[PDB]
Amino acid sequence: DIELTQSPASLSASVGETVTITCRASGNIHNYLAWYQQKQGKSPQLLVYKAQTLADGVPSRFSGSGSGTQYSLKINSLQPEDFGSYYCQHFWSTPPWTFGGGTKLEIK
Amino acid sequence: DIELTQSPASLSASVGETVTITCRASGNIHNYLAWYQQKQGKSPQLLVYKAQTLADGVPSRFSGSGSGTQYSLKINSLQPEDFGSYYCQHFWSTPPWTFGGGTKLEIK
Amino acid sequence: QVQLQQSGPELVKPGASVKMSCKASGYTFTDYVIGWVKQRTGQGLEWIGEIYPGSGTTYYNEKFKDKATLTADKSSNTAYMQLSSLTSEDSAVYFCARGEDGYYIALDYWGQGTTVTVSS
Amino acid sequence: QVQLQQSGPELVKPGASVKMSCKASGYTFTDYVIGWVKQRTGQGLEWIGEIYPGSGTTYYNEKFKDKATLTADKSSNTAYMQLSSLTSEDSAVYFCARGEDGYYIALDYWGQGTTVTVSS
Amino acid sequence: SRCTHLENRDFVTGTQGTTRVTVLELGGCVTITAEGKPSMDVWLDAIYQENPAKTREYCLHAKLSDTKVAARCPTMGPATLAEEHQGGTVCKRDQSDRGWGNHCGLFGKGSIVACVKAACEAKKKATGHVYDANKIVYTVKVEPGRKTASFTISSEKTILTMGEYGDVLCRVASGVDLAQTVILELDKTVEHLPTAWQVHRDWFNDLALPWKHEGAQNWNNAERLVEFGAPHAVKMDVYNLGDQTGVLLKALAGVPVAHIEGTKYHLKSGHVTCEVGLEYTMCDKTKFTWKRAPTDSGHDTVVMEVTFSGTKPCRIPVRAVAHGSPDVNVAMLITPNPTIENNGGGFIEMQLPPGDNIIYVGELSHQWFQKGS
Amino acid sequence: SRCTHLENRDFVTGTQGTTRVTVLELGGCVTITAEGKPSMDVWLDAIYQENPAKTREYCLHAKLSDTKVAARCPTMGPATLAEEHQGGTVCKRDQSDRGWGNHCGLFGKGSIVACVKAACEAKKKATGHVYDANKIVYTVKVEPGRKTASFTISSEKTILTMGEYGDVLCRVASGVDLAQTVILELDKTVEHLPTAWQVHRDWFNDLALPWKHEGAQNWNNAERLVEFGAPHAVKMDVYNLGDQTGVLLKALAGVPVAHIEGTKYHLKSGHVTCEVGLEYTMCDKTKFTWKRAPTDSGHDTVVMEVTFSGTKPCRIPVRAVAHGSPDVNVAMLITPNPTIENNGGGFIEMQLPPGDNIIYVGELSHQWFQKGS
Repeated sequence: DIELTQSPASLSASVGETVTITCRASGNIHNYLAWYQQKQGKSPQLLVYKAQTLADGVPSRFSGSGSGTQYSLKINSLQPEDFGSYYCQHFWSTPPWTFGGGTKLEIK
Repeated sequence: DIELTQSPASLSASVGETVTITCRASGNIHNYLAWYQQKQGKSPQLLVYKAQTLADGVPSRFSGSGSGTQYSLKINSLQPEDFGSYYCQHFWSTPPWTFGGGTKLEIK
Repeated sequence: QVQLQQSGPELVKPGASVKMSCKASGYTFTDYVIGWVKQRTGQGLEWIGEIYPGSGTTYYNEKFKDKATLTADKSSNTAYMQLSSLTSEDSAVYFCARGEDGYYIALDYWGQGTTVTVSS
Repeated sequence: QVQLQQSGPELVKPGASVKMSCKASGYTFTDYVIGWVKQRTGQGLEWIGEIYPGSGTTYYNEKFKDKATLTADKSSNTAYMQLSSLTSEDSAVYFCARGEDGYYIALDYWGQGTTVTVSS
Repeated sequence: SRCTHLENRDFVTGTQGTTRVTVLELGGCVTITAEGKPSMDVWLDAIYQENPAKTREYCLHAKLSDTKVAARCPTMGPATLAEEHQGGTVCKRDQSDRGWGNHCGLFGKGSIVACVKAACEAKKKATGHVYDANKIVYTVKVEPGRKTASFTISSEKTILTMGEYGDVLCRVASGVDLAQTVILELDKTVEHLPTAWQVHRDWFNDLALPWKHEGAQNWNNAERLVEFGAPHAVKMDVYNLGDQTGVLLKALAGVPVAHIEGTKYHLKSGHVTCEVGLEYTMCDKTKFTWKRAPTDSGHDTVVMEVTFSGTKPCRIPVRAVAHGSPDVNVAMLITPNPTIENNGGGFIEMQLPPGDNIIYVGELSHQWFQKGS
Repeated sequence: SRCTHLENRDFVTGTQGTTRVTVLELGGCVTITAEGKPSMDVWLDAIYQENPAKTREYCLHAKLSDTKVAARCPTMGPATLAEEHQGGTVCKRDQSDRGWGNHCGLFGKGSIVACVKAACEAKKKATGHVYDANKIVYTVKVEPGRKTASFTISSEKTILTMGEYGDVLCRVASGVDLAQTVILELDKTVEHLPTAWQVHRDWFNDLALPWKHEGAQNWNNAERLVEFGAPHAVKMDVYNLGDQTGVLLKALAGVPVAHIEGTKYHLKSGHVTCEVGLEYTMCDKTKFTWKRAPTDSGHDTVVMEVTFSGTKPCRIPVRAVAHGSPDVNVAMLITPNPTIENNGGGFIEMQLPPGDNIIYVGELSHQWFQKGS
């Protein structure tokens, strides 16, 4: 099976700044890893797919990156709507399509 | 074994006459048969041996004869001393040297 | 616009069963995978399983292989998840989500969620 | 002249034994056979047996093989007959008689007789 | 596919207008495909007869008893024993040296005879069987959910429903020649030994042992395990020639075996001629994983199994490139049109050019170094 | 006379000054006479050893048990069993065909080994014995009241008192050559069989059986009764080659036998060279009778026995005349100076001229027709 470890667990930052969160895959997932943003009590939104491609409607300030087993997501100029929970997931080779534990991003 | 049958069993005749007694052998005794005369309460005397030979002291009037299995003794001119019991016996090949039953010769 | 419309919330007793729906609006139903995801209150996301409604092909997480059963009705464009013999451990928000059949590399549209409460 | 002298008469009880003698006078003892003959009262002659005193060779009638035993003493010129375990059937006159050793074809001299009476 | 489990395999394909195909060998496998049809594997599974005919029983160890000897002096006639005219006995008549020293009146040859009763030891029997042409079963099997069809002379045609794949004539007269074969079955014991042998008829009939037919009480030629000793005055011994098991098994060295399934006697060789009436989209590249990594098949090809986790059924995008040019597929596929089905699919056999290549199944990859000829 | 009980007889006579005579063969008879001496019969009676030395034990029927099989996949090392380094076992190492179909990751040869414990069946043993030169008994017997003298290397001279006939050296070194002889003793059972055979040493040592020395636990070359089957995946059968009794006894056809008297092992052939230290009137013609009437001896002579009822001892007046002239004795007496003794005598052997003759013993007579040459 694949395990996805997200780091940090949580972080607090303010509007206009930049943060970077990471996702470590236990095995090689050939860049088939997507990122999803979830707000409190709401449904997950797709931000990034295939490690670094933004989904339709997603702001340029979201940078998908990484490769092999170490992936990352960087957000420039944080806006209020960026605060929430961030989840990574992977669709490579064989299920389960596991998720990470998520990183919790909040204001200051 | 050899059986010697004497015949007659007994006979009565008078002085001056002639009598003939016989001895029949059950098997061939090659002329080895002797004749003995016995008086009342006395010891047997040899008269004839080898079927027809007179023993020493025996009167010419005693005729030993026969052969093979049929033998005989003939007495001419009977005298008083001729009366008694007559026995035949045989010494051929193998014992017992059986006797006959005897012929009893008496006066008239 | 693509819309996944889920059914309303269920309040059931232990040992009971629930069947929830997911209705596909605004896209060719059979060309996309329907995937189901669990989320307990304040917890992470957990993949349950998924169905390829164009062929009826299913995949299930080993954790839920005896809990959930996935079906799909092509004519109404609706997918269904049925959860059997419920416990408190099944109290959670359940999501249906869309994936590209043939290049299944993300869940690009999510339904609003069906909340299941198991209770005394 | 040849003379065979026998012993005197015996009066004995049943089961007893007698031994009688025969003494040779007037001839070379060892050159002639001594033969023994039985005679019951008023009955025929029966050959018992005989001994060749020059060699001690004996012959016995089967009838008397366990009754009579024959011996002979060269030095005294005497032959002996011994009769064992007597019964009434043994009451009789017993004769010893002479025969030519080498041409044994007759008993040419007889003893006077030993009378044995077995009695109550 | 059953034909991927062995190298003994043939391949048959029906074109447009071919609704029938025509020689199965015992233990083989034929893959049969046809336009618009599913793939089926067909093979001759067994050739046998239940409770086959028996010819001779042979005895391996004589059970001799009741030895008797009779003898006569040189002119006292011939010697005789009751057993000379009895069944189940072995007797020998001879002449011994008779004279004063052994209680005969004359010096010369005296008639003597020795007899013995000859039985056979338990589990020391060898039975020969032959096949009845009207009772031989030819069982053939077909799989996509396997189905079985057995055949005999009075029933040479069977139609099978292959689960859900539709419906699908074996001439028993076109099978095995069993004119000169006898199946040899010994009793059981000696720790362990083959249950049966296939021997030539001639060899079997020439076996120098006591013999009989099933149900008989007296053994024929029982003297083959009996040795009479020399005659000595009023005696003449009867000897046992011993247990012939070892002798026989040495004679059976190099001989083919058979098999006994309870009551069913199976051949280890054969065939049957038959007649058979015969009446997608691309797989998601990101969903393949190796089940069995590409390895040398042992017969100069490369084999692999993959597990696919996308929509089923679909066609597998398998190719390989040689180090040097990544544009050109160098895979000579032996597994034609590799496809993932709902219940099966995923096995691929291919042949690659000498050198360092990369095998691709969707995006799944694995390097493969091919040795030169 | 013992020498009148058989034709195998020699005749030795000592003249004036001969007080000793010099090669007895086992089972013969020598009549020895000498001036002023009684007649004695001398012969070699037996040659044997009590509890002779043993060489090899051979096994006729393997007792196989605890069959084990171990196997490995093509690159999983060599297969192994504990029994490969244990005594009393037979093992074979081979290679089988391994692949995906029989649970190996690779296709290729896989190591396989099969072991079995090899014991020997009760009463299926063959023991070979040899003779110890210092323990061989040569027993010779003498009769006029028979007496016996046994000899060995440390005791080659025995003086016997022959009842009442006075007193009478055998070199054990001048006897049987036992350099290449082994006495073969099988266990006992098979109804009946010879107790022992005399086989050549070479033949015995070349016997293809399991073997050991007395008191040993494990059999050497036990694989001689074991046949390993072909390797099949993870299996390989162990077969028994069967009971070799019949095989052996057929090999023993034409072979001389021996004899076992409890503990004493006897030869059926031999001899011994020895050295022996030697320190009337006419019968009554009317007392002979026939005990055994003149008859053909079987070796071109005429024999008879008579019983004599006159004085013993004496010389028998035996003669014969041919029809034609009753004056001339035509009897060629073979029995020299025929005499009646106190305990024995009366047997006469003679040879007569072709034609109708009359035999006379005293006056006892019997006609005899002699056949021509």
